[PDB]
Amino acid sequence: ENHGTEDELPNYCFPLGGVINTETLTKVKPKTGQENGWEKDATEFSDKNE
Amino acid sequence: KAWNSSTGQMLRDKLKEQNFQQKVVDGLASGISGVVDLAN
Amino acid sequence: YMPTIKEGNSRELMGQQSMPNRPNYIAFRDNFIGLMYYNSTGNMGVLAGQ
Repeated sequence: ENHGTEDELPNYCFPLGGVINTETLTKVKPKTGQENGWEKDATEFSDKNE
Repeated sequence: KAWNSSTGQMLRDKLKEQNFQQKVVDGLASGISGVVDLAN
Repeated sequence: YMPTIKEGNSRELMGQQSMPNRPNYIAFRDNFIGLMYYNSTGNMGVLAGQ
């Protein structure tokens, strides 16, 4: 007697860290100077962020 | 979260679990043609 | 989830997902309820002597 299987929802497995394929990015300033073209943040904010 | 998915007998068994049967339950009638039995 | 209403194969349609149809059991009534006309004005059973 085989009523099949109840699997309407999908079930997933994930890496321990929550995320892996993460790039490295640097914070940037709004650059009050016009053209609205941002510039790098040389203040206390590390240029490497995952 | 059945460790065991059989589904069927399971539900049936739950149904069995909620109801009853014995012999001195003779309130009213036993049922038609007869024999006298146990579980006294 | 049908990503795009556009017909035929497409790059966007590659991501479509699926989901099984809901179960549907069909069989006769318990105790064959209703197979015989009972307590109906029109179709009434008769058991008479000849």
